[PDB]
Amino acid sequence: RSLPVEEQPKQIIVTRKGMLDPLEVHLLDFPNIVIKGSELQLPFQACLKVEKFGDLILKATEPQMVLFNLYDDWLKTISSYTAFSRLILILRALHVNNDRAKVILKPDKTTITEPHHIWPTLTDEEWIKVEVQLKDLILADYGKKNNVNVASLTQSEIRDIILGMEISAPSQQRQQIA
Amino acid sequence: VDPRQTQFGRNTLMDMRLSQQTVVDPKGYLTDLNSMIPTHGGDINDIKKARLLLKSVRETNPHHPPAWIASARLEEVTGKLQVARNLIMKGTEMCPKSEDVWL
Amino acid sequence: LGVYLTKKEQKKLRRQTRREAQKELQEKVRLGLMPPPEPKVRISNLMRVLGTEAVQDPTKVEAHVRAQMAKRQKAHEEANAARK
Amino acid sequence: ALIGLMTYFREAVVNTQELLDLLVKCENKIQTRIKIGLNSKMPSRFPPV
Amino acid sequence: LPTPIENMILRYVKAKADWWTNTAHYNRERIRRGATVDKTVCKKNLGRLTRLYLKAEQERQHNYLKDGPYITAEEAVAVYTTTVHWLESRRFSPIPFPPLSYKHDTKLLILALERLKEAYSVKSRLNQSQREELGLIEQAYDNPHEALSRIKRHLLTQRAFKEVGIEFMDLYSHLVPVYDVEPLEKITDAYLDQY
Amino acid sequence: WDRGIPRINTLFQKDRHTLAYDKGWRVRTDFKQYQVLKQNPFWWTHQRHDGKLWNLNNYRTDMIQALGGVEGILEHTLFKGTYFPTWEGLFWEKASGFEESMKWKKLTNAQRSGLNQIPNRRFTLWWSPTINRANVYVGFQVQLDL
Amino acid sequence: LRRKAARLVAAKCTLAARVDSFHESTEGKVGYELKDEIERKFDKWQEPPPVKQVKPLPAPLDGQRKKRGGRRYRKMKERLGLTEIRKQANRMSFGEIEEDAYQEDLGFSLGHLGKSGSGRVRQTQVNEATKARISKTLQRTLQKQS
Amino acid sequence: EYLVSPITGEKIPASKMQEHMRIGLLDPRWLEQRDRSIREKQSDDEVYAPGLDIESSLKQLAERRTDIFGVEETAIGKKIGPEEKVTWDGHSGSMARTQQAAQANIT
Amino acid sequence: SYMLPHLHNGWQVDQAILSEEDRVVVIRFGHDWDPTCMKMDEVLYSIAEKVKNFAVIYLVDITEVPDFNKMYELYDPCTVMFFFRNKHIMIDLGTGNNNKINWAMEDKQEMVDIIETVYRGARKGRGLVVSPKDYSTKYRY
Amino acid sequence: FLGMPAPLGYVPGLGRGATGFTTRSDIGPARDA
Amino acid sequence: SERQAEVLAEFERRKRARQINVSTDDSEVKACLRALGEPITLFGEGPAERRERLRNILSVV
RNA sequence: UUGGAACGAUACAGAGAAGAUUAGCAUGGCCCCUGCGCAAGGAUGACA
RNA sequence: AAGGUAAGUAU
Repeated sequence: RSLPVEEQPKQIIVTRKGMLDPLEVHLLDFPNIVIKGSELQLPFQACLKVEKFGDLILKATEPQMVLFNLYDDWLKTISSYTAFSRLILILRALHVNNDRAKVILKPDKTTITEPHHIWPTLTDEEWIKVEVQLKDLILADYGKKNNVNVASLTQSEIRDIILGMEISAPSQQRQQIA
Repeated sequence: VDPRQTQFGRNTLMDMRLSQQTVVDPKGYLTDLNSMIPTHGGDINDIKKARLLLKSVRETNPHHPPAWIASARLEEVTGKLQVARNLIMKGTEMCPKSEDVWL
Repeated sequence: LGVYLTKKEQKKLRRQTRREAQKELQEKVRLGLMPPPEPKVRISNLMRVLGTEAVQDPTKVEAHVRAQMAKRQKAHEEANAARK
Repeated sequence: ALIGLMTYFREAVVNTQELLDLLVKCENKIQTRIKIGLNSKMPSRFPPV
Repeated sequence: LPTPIENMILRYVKAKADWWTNTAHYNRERIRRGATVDKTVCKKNLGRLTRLYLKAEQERQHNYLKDGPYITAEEAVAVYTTTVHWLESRRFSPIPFPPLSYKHDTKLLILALERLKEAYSVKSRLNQSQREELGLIEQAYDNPHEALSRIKRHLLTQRAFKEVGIEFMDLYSHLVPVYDVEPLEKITDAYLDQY
Repeated sequence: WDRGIPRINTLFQKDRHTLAYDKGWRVRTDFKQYQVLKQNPFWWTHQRHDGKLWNLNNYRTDMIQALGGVEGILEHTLFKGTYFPTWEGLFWEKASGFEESMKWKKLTNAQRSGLNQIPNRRFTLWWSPTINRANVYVGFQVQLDL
Repeated sequence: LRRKAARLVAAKCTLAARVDSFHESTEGKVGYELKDEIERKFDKWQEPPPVKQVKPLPAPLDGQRKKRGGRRYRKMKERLGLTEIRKQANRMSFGEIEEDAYQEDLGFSLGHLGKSGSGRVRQTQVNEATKARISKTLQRTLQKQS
Repeated sequence: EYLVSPITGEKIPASKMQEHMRIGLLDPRWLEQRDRSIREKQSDDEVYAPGLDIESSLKQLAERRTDIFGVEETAIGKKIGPEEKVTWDGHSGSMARTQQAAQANIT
Repeated sequence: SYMLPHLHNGWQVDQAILSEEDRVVVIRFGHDWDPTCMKMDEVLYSIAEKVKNFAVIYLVDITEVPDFNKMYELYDPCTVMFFFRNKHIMIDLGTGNNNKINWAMEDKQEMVDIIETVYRGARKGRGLVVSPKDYSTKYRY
Repeated sequence: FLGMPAPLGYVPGLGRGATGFTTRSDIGPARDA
Repeated sequence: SERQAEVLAEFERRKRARQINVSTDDSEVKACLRALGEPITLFGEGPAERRERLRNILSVV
């Protein structure tokens, strides 16, 4: 209701199935907005692990509403699609380790984060290298906690690992179907 | 029905946020004196599920005037105009300082 | 003196020339003279052609797509400059 | 068709004793059509459920 | 075609036409009585009766055109005078042309378009003609004033119209004519009927 | 509520203002037989203008009561074979996800005719414990090969 | 075939009149040279239609045929694919008897649309990709009418 | 007269200009289409009987249906107004005897 | 009847069934003069050209060619039989006799549907095809 | 081919792998051993 | 491989054929064919087929 | 060893469902827009 | 009396 109609959303994606009915009830005046559940767990809960969010909200003495720009200056050099893809990758890495990932996020001692924004300022190829390092980091725990080789991961399932979709099958006896 | 007719012819919000080199932008919290959303006739698909969810809202936030307003107006669009009066009366018993519920 | 072919006749001539060039390219690709054409990818097209590889290395994919876009723009400006 | 006829007349049905026989004959024809669709050989004790 | 060959072909056509007419009438009487007949037989018989009825209608229209109106001038004058006297007695003001600033020019258009869409109220697979008609109705609803202007233009200046198709609903006791009109003219006719 | 010939329902109809400008609707409905190729059983009345002059709530209620209710009806069906704990949170799917997709895929007349009998194959499955019986179909029985 | 004949005869008569106004071809060589071609055109118009071979029905098709995909295919799939409201249309609640909606057709039913149990709190919206609009050639006629 | 070609870059007689433009841009896929339309036409079989077969069949039918043709009227199938061929019964046990009987019937 | 090709001996029927490798051979056993056979043959002639791509229709006179009367039980007034790649194809017509069509069909569309179903099933390798229409009843009402 | 005499000593059933069928026992001549 | 060489030769022959100017007059085409020796007609070829054959001959020649 | 049956028997298999399925790009059609080339043609600014 | 034949490979 605060935002104008031009900036009003028309597709709300919810990362938890529990907040599908409450949104439908509270969006009862906005039938033209589709509320979509996400079966893949996006790493949006790991942004509070960032140094600029945790301590900021722990010591907030009163409830309030704040605005951040998760795309610091990427939009000036890359489109929002690549910005969101690298943001999802970074958040997945932070959710995975938050210890080695913080080391990866700064590649050189000369890379600093200005107080204006959250992520450090890097060159384009520097961001490429950081992203490939973080992809290796994200594949590392899948290789470890699942005892599988990273090379055994096809390009189709690495994408599922990054996004956050996983499958299990306790009932293998259903092999009777074939 | 219209006065001349003869034989032969919702879930409002009390929270507002005005939007306007710092990472933190605490935007002011505003409260609207009254909010009367149109009835939105027929916008509800599952009447029973919506009724249960609005009951849940009333239980979790008894001091939320929009909850009572939407819960009773759902009975008014349904045609059960008698339970809506009871819902508004209970809301007044639980939200007496909101002039919207009294109106 | 010279003669003026009509608008329909111009359309037929242009269509035949374009089809001739297209068939030339298609038979070159058939016989392996030229490499098979790559999909033309723009920014709005990036998530349809390079979607599965843009989650693993998003910025490398963006750089590759923008390099292809520039090369398409590079050839156009090069032809314009050489013709001028 | 049946609801149209019955809700149009609503009183003339009871006195027209030929209409009752016509209606039950038509209902039997429809049920026989369904039964033949289910199986070529007609049933003996088909249920009304 | 040589004359003897044409003559024998004409004899064959006459014999087959006599058999065709007799068979069509006999089958129609069988169906009317209640004879148990198949669906293909019913369709063929309906086609034969449609052809016979349309031939008879062509004969009747040609007779009317050749023999002129069948109402004598005295009878027409008597009918018209009676109607005029009735209208004068009741003080009837003639229905004017629908004004461009008509207070109900849009409500009547919506009512007319609703009737045209009632044929599609039951969900069904749409062919090209049905979806064209629905597109025309939707276009008229989206721009009511352009549709109204086109309707008034047709009412003022349109005196020639495209051919309308005819089918026959077979009630097994008689044939009910069914007319398919162009949707573009259908909108104008529906608005005119409502008004 | 459902008493008068112009049912009191019609006074509360949402489109009660546009219908007030609808005149000659009964004559038009009667004359609709010359434009549509299907006979209308309710040629004499309009649901919007005249209301719904009948109700089948009591009829269906007594039909379920006479057949023994849900328990009595569903003993005739394969419902107990589905092992659904209860009949409450259940819904049918009138057309299959693929069967409905074939309604428009350029099928021949023979190919389309056989595809319009798919729902029957489900109906017979629904009432199989009762249709496929020795009492109703007297004669020998053949068992399936597997 | 009389308006076309009138146009052709008028054009040829204009040519003959232009010839005659200068008193050229007194005998009538141009007049006959135009009359015989008028008769030739009349014969051509009334010529019997030629022999056209009957196209046999295509053989029944078996196997796989590769079909392309793209913006056209995406648009066609969006226009023809199942919509959410049309997905709810073919879902009928089990055991919950619903009152008849449409008087003229008792078979018609909304299904889960507008009825409890569908699981959707808010009303389903219309997929605007399924909008009905006129053909391209029907747009041309509207350009020739206004 | 002579005119320059806007389609070929050559000089042509003025009298052939119309035909020169008409057939100088004859789309070669028209020739391909005509070729594939004639290749299928040559390979097409004869669905119906030839004239001789039609005539012979009509006479054979007339020789039996004497309620339509002829003067005298016998039954529907009668033609009015030794050796019996041995035929296999479709059984594998009688293949040899039927084959030998067919052989034994040769004069 | 007098337009469709005619087979005059058992060897010709053998060759006609053997010759076609991608089309279903439709053979009408009967007599030209039989009224049931005339109706069946005129329907076949009506649909003869439309099914050219996937069917060939021949006519065999059982009196002239009694070679297949014993095995195929060609004793009904009219009989229509389908073969594919030298293999008789049965049709679940619902009449109790799946080996042949032994009656005259009025509608020309139903015969096209039967031929199309036979072609599909036989090309899939089946020896029995279920007809789109159940002929256990003439649907007369 | 069409209009070709049958070769002498040829069984129409044989040379094609044909197999008969019996819908009942009341139709066709009795089987001969 | 000589197969690649002959495929390239055929392709360049066709490419040259696509840029050879050939008269559209049937009489001049027949005169040119008479001059170059090849028969006027081959297996009932049409005038367009004659034009194609002349183009192919001029391409090879 | 030598005969019955061979339209049978047995062995294997049995989804007897339903299908020319489906993703990407380019071509082609249309309307712009931008740049360059080609053939011409407008209007206009400039003293000693 | 029926309209109640799975079809397919293999000997």
